[PDB]
Amino acid sequence: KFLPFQQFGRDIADTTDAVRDPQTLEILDITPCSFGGVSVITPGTNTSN
Amino acid sequence: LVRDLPQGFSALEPLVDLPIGINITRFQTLLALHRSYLTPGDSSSGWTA
Ligand SMILES: *[C@@H]1O[C@H](CO)[C@@H](O)[C@H](O)[C@H]1NC(C)=O
Repeated sequence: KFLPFQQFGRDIADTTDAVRDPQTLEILDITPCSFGGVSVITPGTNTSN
Repeated sequence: LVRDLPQGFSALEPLVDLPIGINITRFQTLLALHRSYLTPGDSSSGWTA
């Protein structure tokens, strides 16, 4: 649970990690976006594309 | 506890916010005196709290 009268949150970074709406009395936990990158594995330009 | 001043640890949380442009340097608590209907032989009056 959060504070009785708290509004937002945060995490290790400056990013927030909480939201409150007593109407829904909701509590959540936040994480960074999935995130992704690409790496290419090529035998060689002169061997095969 | 035995002593009014504590030794444990405890934080605080926000309560309210009243906006007014009035300087504050000294305050005064208010005391309410309950009316006492003493008998004639009591010979007591003047203050009660
Ligand atoms: C790749 O292999 C072929 C085969 O002998 C060679 O002629 C060529 O010099 C090699 N390198 C490139 C960039 O084609």
